[PDB]
Amino acid sequence: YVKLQVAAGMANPSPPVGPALGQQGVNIMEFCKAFNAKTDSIEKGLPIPVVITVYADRSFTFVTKTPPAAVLLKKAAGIKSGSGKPNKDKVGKISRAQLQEIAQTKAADMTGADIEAMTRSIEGTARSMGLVVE
Amino acid sequence: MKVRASVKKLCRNCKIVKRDGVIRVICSAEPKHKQRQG
Amino acid sequence: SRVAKAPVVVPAGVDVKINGQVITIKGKNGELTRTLNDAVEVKHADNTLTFGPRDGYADGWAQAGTARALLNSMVIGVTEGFTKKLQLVGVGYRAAVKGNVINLSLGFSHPVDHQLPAGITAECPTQTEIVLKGADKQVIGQVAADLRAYRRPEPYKGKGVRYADEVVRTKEAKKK
Amino acid sequence: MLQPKRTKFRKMHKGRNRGLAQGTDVSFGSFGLKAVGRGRLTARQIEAARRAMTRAVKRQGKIWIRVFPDKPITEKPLAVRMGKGKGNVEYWVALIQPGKVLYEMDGVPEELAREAFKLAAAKLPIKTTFVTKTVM
Amino acid sequence: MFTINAEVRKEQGKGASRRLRAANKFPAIIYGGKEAPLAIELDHDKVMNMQAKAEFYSEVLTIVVDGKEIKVKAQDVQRHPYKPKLQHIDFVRA
RNA sequence: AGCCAGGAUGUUGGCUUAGAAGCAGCCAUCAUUUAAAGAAAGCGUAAUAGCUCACUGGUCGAGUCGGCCUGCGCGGAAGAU
RNA sequence: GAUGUCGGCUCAUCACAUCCUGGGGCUGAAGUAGGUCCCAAGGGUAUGGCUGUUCGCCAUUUAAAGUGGUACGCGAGCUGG
Ligand SMILES: [Mg+2]
Ligand SMILES: [Mg+2]
Ligand SMILES: [Mg+2]
Ligand SMILES: [Mg+2]
Ligand SMILES: [Mg+2]
Ligand SMILES: [Mg+2]
Ligand SMILES: [Mg+2]
Ligand SMILES: [Mg+2]
Ligand SMILES: [Zn+2]
Repeated sequence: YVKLQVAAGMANPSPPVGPALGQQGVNIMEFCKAFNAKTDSIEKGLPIPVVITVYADRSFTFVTKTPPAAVLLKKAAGIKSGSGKPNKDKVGKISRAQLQEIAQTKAADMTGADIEAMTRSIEGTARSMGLVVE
Repeated sequence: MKVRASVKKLCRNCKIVKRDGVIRVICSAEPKHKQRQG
Repeated sequence: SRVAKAPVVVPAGVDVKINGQVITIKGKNGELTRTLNDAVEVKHADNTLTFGPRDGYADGWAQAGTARALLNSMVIGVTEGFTKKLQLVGVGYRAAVKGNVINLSLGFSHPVDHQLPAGITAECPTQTEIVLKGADKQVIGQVAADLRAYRRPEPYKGKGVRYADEVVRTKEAKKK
Repeated sequence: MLQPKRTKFRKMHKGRNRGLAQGTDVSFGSFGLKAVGRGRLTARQIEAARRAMTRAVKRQGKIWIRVFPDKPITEKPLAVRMGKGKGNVEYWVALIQPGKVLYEMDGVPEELAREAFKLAAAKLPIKTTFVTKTVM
Repeated sequence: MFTINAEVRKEQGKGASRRLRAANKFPAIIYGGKEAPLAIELDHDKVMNMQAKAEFYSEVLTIVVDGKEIKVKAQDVQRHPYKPKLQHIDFVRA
């Protein structure tokens, strides 16, 4: 069993996705044709990392995952790199709105009593990259 | 084991014991930690 | 202390005999004897045995916790058995029993043929499995230790004689 | 390595080291290192204990040294006979009496301070003890 | 809270004071007001444990000698040079 | 102190690298549902898997823990007819 | 009112802080061979070239060519460089 953070659009390039789960024993070209039946739906390049409940010899059926938060932050900042240590340099402080438009992402699949609480965890990665609120 | 005048617990799993008038350290996790006072 | 102050309960079918310090217990597995230290009053007062110190002996309670554990192992030992297993690891390692002898083959030029004591019995469901049975707890760890001593498990591959209890820590050889 | 900038005289009599100390209370910090024993503390010893202090604590708090090696010690070099004048100054010692606070520290918790002084104390030739500030 | 149960010193000075500290008592003195000074010997560990607290050297304290409850403040304290012991206390009345 | 159970949500936190996933190092070092969980203790993995403490509890029924003051002892302690 | 001093030779003897052999723990000990420490003084422990040499360098050996004490062991035993 070998895992790597696999592309949704590309299947069987040899370094990054060949070992990914086409070499686990999952059908990569029916994961990433069935998952790509699901990432024919998904936005242009969200690595939405599912949990694999799979078999060895060409059979499969997958459970699914919620799309990321870390990949979706850097859009309106105008940058595609990162700091060595945030809270000294920031990548342009962004709105609640985009941190709340990323809070649209992990809402449908949590168990809270009062749903306001999870706006804190979305900003355990915010200060940890520089995305502090006004 | 290592034999020295000063014998000490080097980890939690170490244990002091006196066996024939000799302070020793036994460790279940690291044989490097075995010590005899001497 | 807590060990001594918990009484030794004897179940049905174990005849006990207190001749002062010298004390023996009889069972289906067989007679077992002990000669306790002078600092231990041992008493029949029930269908149990009780352990406490004899005034005039500083050790005292220490011996009584010892004595308690011993008889408990004896009382258990005569009714039910003590059984230590030993698993052999090694491509060409194997064991066989001939009656009161275990003929071990452990990668030696000579053959290892270990002789058992009076009340220990060894079987082998597998070429690489020894299974002792005996009333005494001390003799069966002494025998299992001796058998373990011929080929004590080496760390790298875990090759040798191991107790099946034994968990062996494996290390990797010096790089390059 | 501490040493007087200037001294009135080059060489001092051997003297004696009797009595209890002055500078017996912690005066500048919260915690201190107090001598129990008696004996000379050389400048090299004081610097080594100080080096070990300031590293057990990393840029944390403040450290004071309450002793100063102001006494010059002499040695005749190897293969010189007795006499022919007093020897040459080789090192500087502070005379220590039982009770002398040797170093003081604040700005760190106690527990780090117990550990800092334990390492420093290993460098010194005198029994020591941890001590705390006292009110009135 | 601090109620020190004290006795009166029958002999004074160095020999007598050392004889006390060898017996887990230490000398002390009460002064102030216009009453004459009063030399007391205290039990060491009793006073030792109480002066560990902070409100021993700031609040009013009371010393009982011959039954009489004498109120005081702690004024000066002679500590041992290199031990957690006590040589002498000055108590001022208040 | 013995003896049963869990270690999760963002998430492979970010950087780097051929890959760094709690566990190379580096900065954020806060959340989260909750009875609980250090952005993770060393092991371990090429790296993840895995391993398990911290973590909070249940059943168990009398003392237990670890610092200070000291007393007497222990080690530290090898030499030549 | 004398205790002959370097090295060699002959003969040695003790100590062990052990060079080999023996027994062992840790190893960044796969094996072979090592490293380090612990126990052990029973026995064993070079020939030559150069130099008065001790020593040392070099050549070639050996399982190893141990370290020290004995008036830097030994000239009423030899030598006398
Ligand atoms: Mg006098
Ligand atoms: Mg030896
Ligand atoms: Mg013999
Ligand atoms: Mg030669
Ligand atoms: Mg010799
Ligand atoms: Mg000589
Ligand atoms: Mg002679
Ligand atoms: Mg000549
Ligand atoms: Zn250990």
